[PDB]
Amino acid sequence: MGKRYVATPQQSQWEMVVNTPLECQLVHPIPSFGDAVFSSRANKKINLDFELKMRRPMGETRNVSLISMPPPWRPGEHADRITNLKFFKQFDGYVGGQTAWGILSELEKGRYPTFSYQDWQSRDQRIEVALSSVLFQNKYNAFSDCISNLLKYS
Amino acid sequence: FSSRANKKINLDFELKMRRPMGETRNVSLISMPPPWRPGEHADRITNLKFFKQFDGYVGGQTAWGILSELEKGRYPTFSYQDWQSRDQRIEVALSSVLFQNKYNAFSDCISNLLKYS
Amino acid sequence: YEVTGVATIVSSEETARLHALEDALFKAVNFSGADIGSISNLMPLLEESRNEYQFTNHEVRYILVESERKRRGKVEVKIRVDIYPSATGCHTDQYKKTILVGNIEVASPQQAVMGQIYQVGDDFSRVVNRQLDQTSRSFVSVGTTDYSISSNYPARTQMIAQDNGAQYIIGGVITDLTATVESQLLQDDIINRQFALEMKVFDGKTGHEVFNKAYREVARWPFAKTSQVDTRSARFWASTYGEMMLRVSRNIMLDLESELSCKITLPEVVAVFGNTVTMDLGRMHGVKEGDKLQLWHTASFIDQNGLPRNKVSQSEITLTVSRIYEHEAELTIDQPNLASSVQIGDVMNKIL
Amino acid sequence: YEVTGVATIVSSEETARLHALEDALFKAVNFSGADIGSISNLMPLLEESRNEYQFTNHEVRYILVESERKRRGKVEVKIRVDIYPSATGCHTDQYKKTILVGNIEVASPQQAVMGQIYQVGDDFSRVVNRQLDQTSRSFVSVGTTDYSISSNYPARTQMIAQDNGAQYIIGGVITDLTATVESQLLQDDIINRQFALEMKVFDGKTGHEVFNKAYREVARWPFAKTSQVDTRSARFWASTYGEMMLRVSRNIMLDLESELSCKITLPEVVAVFGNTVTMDLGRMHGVKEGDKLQLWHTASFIDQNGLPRNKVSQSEITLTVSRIYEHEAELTIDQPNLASSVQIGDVMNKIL
Amino acid sequence: CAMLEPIETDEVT
Amino acid sequence: CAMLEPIETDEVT
Amino acid sequence: CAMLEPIETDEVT
Amino acid sequence: YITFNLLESDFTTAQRMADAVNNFLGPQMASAVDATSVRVRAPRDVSQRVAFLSAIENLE
Amino acid sequence: QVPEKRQQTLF
Amino acid sequence: QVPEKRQQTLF
Amino acid sequence: QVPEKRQQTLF
Repeated sequence: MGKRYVATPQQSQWEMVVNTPLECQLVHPIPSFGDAVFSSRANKKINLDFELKMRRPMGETRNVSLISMPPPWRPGEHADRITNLKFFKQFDGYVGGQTAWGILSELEKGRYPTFSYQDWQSRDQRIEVALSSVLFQNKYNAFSDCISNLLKYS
Repeated sequence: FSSRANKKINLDFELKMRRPMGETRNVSLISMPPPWRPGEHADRITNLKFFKQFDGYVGGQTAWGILSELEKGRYPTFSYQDWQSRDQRIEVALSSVLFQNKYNAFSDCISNLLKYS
Repeated sequence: YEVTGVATIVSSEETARLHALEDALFKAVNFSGADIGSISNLMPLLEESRNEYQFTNHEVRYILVESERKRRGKVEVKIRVDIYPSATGCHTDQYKKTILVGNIEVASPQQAVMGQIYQVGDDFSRVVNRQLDQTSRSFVSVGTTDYSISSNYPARTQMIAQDNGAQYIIGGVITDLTATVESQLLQDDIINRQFALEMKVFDGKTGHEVFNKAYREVARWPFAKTSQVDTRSARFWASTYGEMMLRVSRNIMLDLESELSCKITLPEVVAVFGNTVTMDLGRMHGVKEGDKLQLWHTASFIDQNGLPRNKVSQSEITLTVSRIYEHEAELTIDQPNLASSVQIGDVMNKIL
Repeated sequence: YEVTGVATIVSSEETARLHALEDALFKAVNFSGADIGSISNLMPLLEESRNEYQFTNHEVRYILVESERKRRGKVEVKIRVDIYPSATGCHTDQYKKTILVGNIEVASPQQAVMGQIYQVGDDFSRVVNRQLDQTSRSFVSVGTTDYSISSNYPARTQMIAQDNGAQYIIGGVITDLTATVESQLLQDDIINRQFALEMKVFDGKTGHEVFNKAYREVARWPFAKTSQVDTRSARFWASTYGEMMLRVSRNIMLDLESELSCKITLPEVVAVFGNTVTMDLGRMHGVKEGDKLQLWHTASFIDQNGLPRNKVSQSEITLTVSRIYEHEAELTIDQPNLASSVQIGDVMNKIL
Repeated sequence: CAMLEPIETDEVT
Repeated sequence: CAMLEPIETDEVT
Repeated sequence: CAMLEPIETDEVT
Repeated sequence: YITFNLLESDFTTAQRMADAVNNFLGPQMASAVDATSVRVRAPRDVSQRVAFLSAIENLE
Repeated sequence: QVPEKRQQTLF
Repeated sequence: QVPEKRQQTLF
Repeated sequence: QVPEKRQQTLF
């Protein structure tokens, strides 16, 4: 039995941290691990950053697997592999472009975006970090409302 | 366990003893399961050296590994032959009881560390 | 081969000779190592009493009967046959199927009055259980149950199969135990008693009915009209009626081999401990170490009208056997990142 | 070798001759020191009454019967056989297995009315206990118990095995004690009584059913119809029925040898005193000083459906025997730093 | 060849 | 040709 | 060779 | 799945309870099958189902 | 020509 | 050819 | 060849 960092349904919460016409920010605290931050900014072009911020910084650069795992309360559903990222040493994990929008989409479908990788602080053992889709839809609506109200120039 | 503001990831584990280390001894670090976990085996973590008149020191990835083995609910056990005990083998274990909340507080403080020394 | 077939004449010499030939063929196939599933399709082409039989696309090519004798009132047939045991087939690479023998009932207790054979259903389900356990090739018997299995309640069938750990549940109804009297002035009366039976096999994974067949045979009732016969005793099962019922049980086993043997066996996930899962099948079912298995996500729903339905989601997860116990096995997931999607109740199939 | 086989004719000369041949072969194998586990697989190939027998891959190669006599109404067979006692095998390097004889019951008390043999189950379990104790090669009997062992309650089986210190528990049901009457005008009536039995062996470590077999034999009932027979007396066990039941017990022992003997014996940890642990097996079970043993961490769980399961975690701990008592032994852990992970209930296996 | 005729365990009798 | 005459399962008897 | 025929302890009688 | 039986049967109460579960967890999670019963998909593990039902039974 | 037993089937 | 008794098995 | 009586044993 390995390490799996996910917020239980009673622990999951999503918050709109920054709601201004220059930036929108949506934060999901992963208990005992850190935060997952979606940041969009005023620009001429579509942009979204996903940053997995860790309490204990990344020990080594590792290949990370991003999968759309079904939650436990969804039997009979298979997991969709999304992509492979690279998390860098002492830097917050970064996903950008269409993959961050894909993470938001997989959360909108009641699924868990799961990052799996080998943790340096954990004797190089495989660990999972999942984002919970509980209480997500209302904050996703607020985040999209904020995105619609962003200045269209930088 | 001590972490300090620095540009690099650093953690020091010091086994501080009331009666100082009598002689330099090879020490074995194991991840022993607690009694209330039948059917689980012990994992050999590593081999250290505890030096004379110095506190035991573990650093690098092994200190983080000790914290990880405590997070899984296990007991990090240092086994060595004690000079004060007629050169007989003794064990020193770190309990995982009441560790989770303080590990969360420790991780939060490590998060709020200055990135320069 | 050199085989003997023994069968008692009831009303026709042809039927007794055919039964003896079937017995000899069954013994020859069992000794030869050939599959017993294919025998049940050979019998229809054996209705004719020809001295020579020609067959194509079978493990037996030509049948030649050399000796036919009616010693001690029962036909003895000696034949020589050529059996080709195929090393391949859809039945040799599959794990054994666990089967639970359900309740077999007498529909009309009125028919069981003669001899007071009221527990004939239970003592016959015991025989079917032992026949499936110690005579079949692709079946393991997990015992008998006292509950009745019906097609109207797939949920109950699934629950009972889960409780007993059975992939299939087999139950029947005995529909005819009546007898007629044949009278001759020279000799005493002859009582020929009937034994009709309708067997039904249900799939424990989804509650569906996968097998349905009817059997009817007749045999002499050697006992007195007013005599009470115990169905657990050797007096009942060594009589002509007992031999007929044993032959009926053998035919049940051969039909189960003919129908269910080449269905792909689907062991179930019993427990998941991180990256290692447990399988309900073990060493006694044919599991060997190093086997590669493919996981299927199971989702079987009762539709809007209350009828059972099946739906499996294909998975990218492959497992290999790490440790083997007599009744269970441990599997390691080859894709650790997908290990979180494995739940209890998912099925697996061996990769060929 | 020079052996004699004695067996009484019941209904067929072939059966009596076969039983006498089995007795002679058993005595020859016991004297030769060969394993008695392999005998139980030789009998099926002895159905034929050939004067010469040829076998391959066995400790006996050719069997030649030289004398057959029917003195005093029972067949006496004298044979010469060549037995090759193999020094190797999967059964010679294992410690003895402690077995508890469970409750054997009569399913139908109605069948035991003739002779009032109602305690036949208990007095037969006593015979099975003594047969396993003083005739087997790889078994030690820890006594009998009055509790009934079932497959529905693995926890009770584990608790009873722990209480009695038994690795396996053996219990059965006597299913047929009925008799028939054969009448001749020249002589008196002949009463042939049945003895059917279903034996079941459960593993005390996990509650699983590891063995299941059925026995049925027939023998003459020499006593009067209205006479009461005591099942503890020599009048019962010296009669033809008693000889048949003794032969059935011997067949039970030989089947247990055939099935369970080459299972790896797993002594359990009784107590841990720092770096020294205690083993439930001792000098009387074959433990010798200097033996090296490998520790396994035991974790057997009842799954979500109530069915027993097994799971052992492999360990890096090796133990050597330091002091040996008649019934226990002391082991020293070769890895002192890992000694803290040894708990009571962990099993060990001898390193070969 | 020549198939054997050894009997087996009775199913009920 | 020559049709066979093998019997089948009885419908009720 | 020549196997002996010495009897042993009775199991029940 | 697990099923909730309303103490006071009503079509609107059944549908509102279905929406409450779907908003909390996600789409296509709960469905009202009549005026009394609401079916919620649940984990197969008994321990996870108790943990799952603990979060669901406290919904407002 | 004998009928052939059922072939391999999944579910 | 006689069937061979069960071979060595663990658990 | 006669079997030999039990040898010396401690405990």
